[PDB]
Amino acid sequence: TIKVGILHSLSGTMSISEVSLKDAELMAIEEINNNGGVLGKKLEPIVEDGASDWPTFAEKAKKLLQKDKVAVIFGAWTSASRKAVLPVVEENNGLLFYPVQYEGLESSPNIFYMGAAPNQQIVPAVKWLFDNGKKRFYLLGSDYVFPRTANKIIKAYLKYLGGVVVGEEYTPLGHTDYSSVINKIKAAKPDVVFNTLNGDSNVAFFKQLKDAGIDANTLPVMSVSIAEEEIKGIGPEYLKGHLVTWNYFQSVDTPENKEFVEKYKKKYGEDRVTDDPIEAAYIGVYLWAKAVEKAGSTDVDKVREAAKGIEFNAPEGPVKIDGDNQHLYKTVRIGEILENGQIRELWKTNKPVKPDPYLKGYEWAQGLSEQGGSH
Amino acid sequence: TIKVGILHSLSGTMSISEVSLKDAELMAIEEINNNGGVLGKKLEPIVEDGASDWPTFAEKAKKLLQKDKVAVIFGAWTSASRKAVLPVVEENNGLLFYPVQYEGLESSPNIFYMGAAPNQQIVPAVKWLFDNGKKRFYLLGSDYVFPRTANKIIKAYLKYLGGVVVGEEYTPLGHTDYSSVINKIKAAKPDVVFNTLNGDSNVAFFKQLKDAGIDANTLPVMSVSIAEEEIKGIGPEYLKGHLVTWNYFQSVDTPENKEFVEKYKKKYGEDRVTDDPIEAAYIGVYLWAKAVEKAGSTDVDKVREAAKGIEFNAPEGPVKIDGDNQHLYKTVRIGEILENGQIRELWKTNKPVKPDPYLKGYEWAQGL
Ligand SMILES: [Br-]
Repeated sequence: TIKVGILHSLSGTMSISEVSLKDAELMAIEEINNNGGVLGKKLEPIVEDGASDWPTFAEKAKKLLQKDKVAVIFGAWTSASRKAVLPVVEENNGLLFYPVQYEGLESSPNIFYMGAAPNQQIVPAVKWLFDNGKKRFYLLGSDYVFPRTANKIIKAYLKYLGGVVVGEEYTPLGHTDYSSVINKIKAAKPDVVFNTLNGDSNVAFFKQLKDAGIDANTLPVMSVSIAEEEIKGIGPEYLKGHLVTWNYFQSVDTPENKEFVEKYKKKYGEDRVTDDPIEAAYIGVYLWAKAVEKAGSTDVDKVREAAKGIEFNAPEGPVKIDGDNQHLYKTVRIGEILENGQIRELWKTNKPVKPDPYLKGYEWAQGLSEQGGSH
Repeated sequence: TIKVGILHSLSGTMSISEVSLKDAELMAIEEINNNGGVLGKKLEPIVEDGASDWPTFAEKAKKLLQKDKVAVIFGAWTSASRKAVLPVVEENNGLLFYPVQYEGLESSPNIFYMGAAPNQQIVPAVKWLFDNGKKRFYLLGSDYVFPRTANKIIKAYLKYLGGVVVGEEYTPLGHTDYSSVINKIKAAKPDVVFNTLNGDSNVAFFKQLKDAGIDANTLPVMSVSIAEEEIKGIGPEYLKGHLVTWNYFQSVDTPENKEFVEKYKKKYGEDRVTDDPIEAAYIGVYLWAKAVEKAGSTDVDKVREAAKGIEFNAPEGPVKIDGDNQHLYKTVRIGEILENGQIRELWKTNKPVKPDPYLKGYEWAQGL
């Protein structure tokens, strides 16, 4: 067999988000094994709990690479967990397939990024909001590197467009008391809240937000780290009318997505939903396996070379590994949450967008990463 | 902190059943930590994947006890996984809290059994079926020790009652092709199927059973290893009208269960269900913590002594650790599956039943 690692938060504040990623990866593995496996071998998943603990993510990655001798690790969600795994896969010349939207400003040669780069999510989210009258942003997120960097990007883009930030607050991951933040929002009276909270902190915020008398008609919240899965956990009654930006919705009308959702529901239950992180985790297993097949080997250097330019008929639409940076070409979509927790798409790119993690195509994003070179 | 082990199948054919037990144990741990913890320390869970693989369960139990140095392990489902963990906890003098119904005929001093003993599930299931006109049983289960031992018990009891078995078939865990079994069932024309399939084999069987044109009125299926969680995974449209026997349903009307179901849905989502193994997993964390608090130590020998007789107002009703065998006194309930996957209770005992894993109160069970 060919052993593959699965490294996700199965416990802790992030487990609301990451458990269904392990499910999506195992489904793709089961599908590939039933079709004859890879290089004549079956895939054997080694599942490890990251426990929403970034030191634990690092030690588990070291064990999977050095002890279990996996060929690849599928996992991580928070950029804190990814950046904890980054030195491990780089030092061991391992591979991490990372399925979660994030802040960009990174391009490890040992990470394949299946989630949105900022030009494929956060940046067009701001532009669409601005173009639709939202000028005064209130920034709320969790206190770690992704929301801090995301809000750094958002402020620079808002300065370019002509908008302002009238509030900025951070809470530790797993925080549950949002009355103080909500009271500040009530006083500031912003046009929109841009929400970068991650994990089950979102359960507490959106419940306390509605209980405080605020609904989506009075103050829309645009979220980038929750989707259909978390919406079902929080409760669609607390999210109806609020906004998300992703590359994929369960409601996407493609033949590929129709098959994907039925298969996911057939395996895990008719009540189960799919969303963008779930799609990216499923995509990531298929793309890695396709690179191994093309390379004729699980050797990381050979897999890295073969993965350049590989395409996939993904549920969201056509995707492709960008050889420049090991990110994915993805379609951008913005939608509003429906009463049943599904997304009604309001806007999208007419084609997949090339990933641009360092925002090289955005003239206003010059000194954001502070890193030298051509990136 | 006090490290505790969680050892369940988070991958493989058993994960349909066991992942929610990890959710239940983690919720109880969080509740206990928010009430000041245990002996002044918070509980730190170490979650390990058993991978529906009994050799993996044994190795993970060894790591949890020897390297992580946990004070207890909550986990296992299949009697194959429990019996692979059994020698590890005995050799290391560890403790396993095991929350799943099983065949009995076992009483490890290093295992606390929160799921039903056979006198608390399988045995009354047969008697109620027999007393309601089912005389010709067709037995179908997964090919390992629990369904084989359970069917041995069922055959002994049916011979005592005056019933007969007109069929008995086993499929390996994870089996998905039930056309042959269903064809044999169609030819045997049994009164009832007694289902001991475990894991996502149940998904394929019940779907193919309905698509073969067999409804619950024409042929009721009594199951002992699936409940509300698996019913939602399979789809209630295939289970509507079929039967189960447990000690708990989500629909149980007690004040404690109203609180339990509300808290479970509040943490994990309003669509999530509870069932008997989920309750037992939640029960086991609280009962272990109470034994530690009473003993004033996590030392296994002291915890074992303090646990004798400890009560708990469980969502299902009053329970208690039987000092004779470290099993739980539990109420017996039989119910039918509704259109929404919930259970309508048809019958129950008026009081919790003392656990009797060796069936010493049944003279027909002498030679097992
Ligand atoms: Br899990």
